[PDB]
Amino acid sequence: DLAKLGLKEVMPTKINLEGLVGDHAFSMEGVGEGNILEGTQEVKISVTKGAPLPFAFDIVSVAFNRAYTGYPEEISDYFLQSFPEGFTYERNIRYQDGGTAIVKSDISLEDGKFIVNVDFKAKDLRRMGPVMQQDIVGMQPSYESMYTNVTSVIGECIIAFKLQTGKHFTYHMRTVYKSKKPVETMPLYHFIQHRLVKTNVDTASGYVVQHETAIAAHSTIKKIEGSLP
Amino acid sequence: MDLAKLGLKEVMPTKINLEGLVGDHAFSMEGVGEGNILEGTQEVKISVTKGAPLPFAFDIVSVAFNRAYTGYPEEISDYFLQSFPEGFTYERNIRYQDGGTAIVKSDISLEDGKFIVNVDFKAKDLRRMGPVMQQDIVGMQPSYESMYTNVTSVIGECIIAFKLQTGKHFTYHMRTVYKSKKPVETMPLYHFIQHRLVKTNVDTASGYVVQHETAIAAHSTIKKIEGSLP
Amino acid sequence: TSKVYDPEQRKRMITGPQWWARCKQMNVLDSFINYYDSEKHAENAVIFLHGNATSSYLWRHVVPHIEPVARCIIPDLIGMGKSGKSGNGSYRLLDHYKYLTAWFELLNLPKKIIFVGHDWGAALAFHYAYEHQDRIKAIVHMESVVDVIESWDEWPDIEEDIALIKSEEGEKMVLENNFFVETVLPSKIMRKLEPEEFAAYLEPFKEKGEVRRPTLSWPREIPLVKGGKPDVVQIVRNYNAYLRASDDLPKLFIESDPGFFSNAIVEGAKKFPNTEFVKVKGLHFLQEDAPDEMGKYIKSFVERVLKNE
Amino acid sequence: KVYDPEQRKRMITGPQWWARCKQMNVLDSFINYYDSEKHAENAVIFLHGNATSSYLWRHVVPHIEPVARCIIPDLIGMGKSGKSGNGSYRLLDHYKYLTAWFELLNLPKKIIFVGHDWGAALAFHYAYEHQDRIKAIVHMESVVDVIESWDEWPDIEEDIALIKSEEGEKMVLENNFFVETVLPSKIMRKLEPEEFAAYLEPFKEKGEVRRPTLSWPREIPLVKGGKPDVVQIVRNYNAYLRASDDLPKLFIESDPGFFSNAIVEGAKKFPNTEFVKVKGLHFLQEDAPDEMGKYIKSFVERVLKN
Repeated sequence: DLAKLGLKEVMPTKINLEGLVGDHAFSMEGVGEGNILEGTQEVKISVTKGAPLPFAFDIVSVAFNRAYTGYPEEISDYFLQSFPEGFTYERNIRYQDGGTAIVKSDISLEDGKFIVNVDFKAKDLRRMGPVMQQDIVGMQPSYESMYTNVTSVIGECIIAFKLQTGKHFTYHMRTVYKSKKPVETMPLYHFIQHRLVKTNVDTASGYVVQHETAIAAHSTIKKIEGSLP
Repeated sequence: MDLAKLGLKEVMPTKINLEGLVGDHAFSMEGVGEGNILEGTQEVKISVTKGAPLPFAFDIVSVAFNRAYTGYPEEISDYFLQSFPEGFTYERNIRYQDGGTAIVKSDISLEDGKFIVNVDFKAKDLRRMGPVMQQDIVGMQPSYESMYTNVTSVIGECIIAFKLQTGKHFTYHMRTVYKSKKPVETMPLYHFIQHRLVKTNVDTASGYVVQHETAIAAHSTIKKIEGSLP
Repeated sequence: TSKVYDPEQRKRMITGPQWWARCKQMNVLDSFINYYDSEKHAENAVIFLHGNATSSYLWRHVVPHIEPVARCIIPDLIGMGKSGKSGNGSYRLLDHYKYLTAWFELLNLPKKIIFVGHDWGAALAFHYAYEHQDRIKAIVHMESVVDVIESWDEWPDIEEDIALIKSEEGEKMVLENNFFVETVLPSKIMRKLEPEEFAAYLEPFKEKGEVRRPTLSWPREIPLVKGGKPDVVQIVRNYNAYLRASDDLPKLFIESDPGFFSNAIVEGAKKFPNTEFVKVKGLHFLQEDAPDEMGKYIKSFVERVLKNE
Repeated sequence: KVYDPEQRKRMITGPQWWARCKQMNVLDSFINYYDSEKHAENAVIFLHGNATSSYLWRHVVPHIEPVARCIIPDLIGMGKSGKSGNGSYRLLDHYKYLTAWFELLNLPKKIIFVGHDWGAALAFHYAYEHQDRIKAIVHMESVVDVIESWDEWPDIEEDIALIKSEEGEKMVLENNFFVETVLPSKIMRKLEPEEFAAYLEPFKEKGEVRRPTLSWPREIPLVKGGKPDVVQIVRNYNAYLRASDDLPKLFIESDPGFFSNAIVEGAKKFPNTEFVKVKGLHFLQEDAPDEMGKYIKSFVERVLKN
């Protein structure tokens, strides 16, 4: 029962990002909606300070809420159980370039609105890398492994930037999600399949608009009857 | 895929020879098995032939015991089956979530209708209280390997989750570069290979392992919004 | 856990009945204690003390190396091995200590005894060292109960397991499912035990129920300063303090590499003066993985102890 | 490809720039070029590269005018300039029209050159053939030397191979590869609409009019497969610049840039080079125009004081 959590199936959301890439400080904001039972969302991101960006925008795409995840009945939704109070996450990104990024974010609930406040910090970005070169067209779909560690959930992911040369450039992302309150049941090992795309970007607008679909599921390969594990 | 002719039939046998070194423990392993190169299933019996018993968790050498055993649909290019009759090679870098590292260099050739695989496995900086040194690992959970093309090579990248006796999990990041021995006509687009590697014939009899891998290649199942980037 | 056999272990395997046929038994209080005795060279006596889940069988391949140097005595703790059961069915640390001291008094031991302790068997020794400080010549220990546990930072992930054991659940974890015998013991040994070797450990706890109590009562004595048994905690603190002031008493610590508890206890073992350090490759039950190296280390340590008169 | 704008109402539209430019008959065509006229005792000539025009320097040159006369041409077949008589736009054709245009400006005895991309190559060749007439050279994202390997270069090997093939002529002559995609991609900010309109205007129609943007990359001086004559030209002027101990130079590296990482090592074997760097990719003028202009101004001042 969603109403008990203080949530409705369709939730608006506002996000404020404070970021520092290299020695460039910036601040962005996002406005969007989404479906927390089915797992869709669309956010309109604009740069409030630091414009223009001397790097690829898509690095902060994952920084712009796992509440928008379609969890089936046979898998417990750790993020929906985490409300009304909300949940936080600490996220570490290692680009195959060798550069790093840290993303710490708080997701709270205010007047039927997901208030997300996120801090982004990247460094050691390679000069000839796709992030500095801005060769990135967008993100490909991904599979984030989710498992339980005591009272928290851990997701690990390989994100792939598609480049205008057709090549790809990956980064390894590990996120520790922590609910603010305890929850009744922790999930078994599973996956969240993601597809994040840029929808209306073709307009000569000064804002990006991204849409993410995320659906949780177990493996679709049958475990041989009595195998290990 | 037209098996005509990479020198292969649908069901292929395979022998694997691994030379390994964990920290400074030198060991040798031999795998014997068979699989289906069109549906993506394989079963291998792995024996230790030198350096037994092992001071580490055995499961770290499981992904070293052949992407020819992959189920590729018609709408995605099968680089690995295209690589034959000569075969392919791969270089594999593993970074464990606690600190350890591992290099895996393997050569998959084809002789007399069988897959002859020669593997070199080396590990270092494994944490003393880590689940590999403590042998806390029950096995490998299913995984999803992102595959894409890089000119003439194909890069696969995945995370692997060891389930432990705790019920907790321990991950390691695996990046593999697959190089065909000769040029192939079609290099694939970005896709995934879903793996499930399990340990069968549990018994408690034996001092060997029997592992079965199912590998199904596919694109995403989420529909791409029309007009979306990329 | 996929473990492999030692290919050269079958040719010298000592089965359960083979080991038990080499052992004597003596009445101790209202029960009896089965034990092994090498008899010869009774001028010195080195006593091997096994820990939880095991028995004197644990030392079967370690003790030969030391036998030509001193008389070695290896008992089965009360309610464990082929020993007798405890009179009142209780198997706390002091319950073992009672029968252990009464058995000590019936062996014609030298005035200063050498002890080789493993797991809780070390605690016993340590306790007997704190209460009879003039009766101790040298102390050997490994994977031992050294000092109390105030934090889990260096310990294996056993906090939730301990919380389950000290709970009601532990009753069915141990008594009805034989946790330490069928799960902890084989998983904390690098090599795969021969079937007869594991049968030797399973035989004393082959049937379900109350006879498995010593394997459930031992972990519930864990000296956690928060949640542990207060009297056991005070005992451990007492003999830890006494061991810290032991510049006089020779010691040898055999570190298991990577081991189980050794990483979390080797620092505390460093705070014991006059402690030689050696290392062998194994997990918790290091005897089953490096018995001969252990035996030679301990033999030479005993010899060097018995030359500095 | 995303990008976002900056600040708008200091903009110089296309027509605004062109209504300030002059024109002059040169050979069998004409050259369009901006001229600041004042302080004619020195001349700083600004040479744009591929896909661009004199418009590229619009926000750069206001810094250098109070100390010297700055002349900025649209290369032949580009910008508002006329077309080449034979319709060809290789390096030597641009050089022919440019050196003929040089005679009609009543320039000084010594000229300062500010070159970008292929305009830097034009300046370098003119310096090799007129070694005494050069007072100073400022270059950026330049054709510094021949290309022996692709190691530090951006991933453009397959792009260049396609352009040199017959694929280039539907790549650019029909879909305007260098104007519609490369030019916005190599600018850190999002160009205001009329700013991009100014760049697209000369090539807003499909066909041979976009040929100058196809022939420039086919000139790329690779030791393997590159046009042997252009490789000879580049070898010659690179050796000359390596030997030019007395020629003051200024290199404006772009951070992270596009070619700068691959070309600094070579641009650098030239003596008497003052090294500065500004934020941007390839077309660094649209990202750091004022800083670049201040650098060039102080460099020209220091050159004129000694």
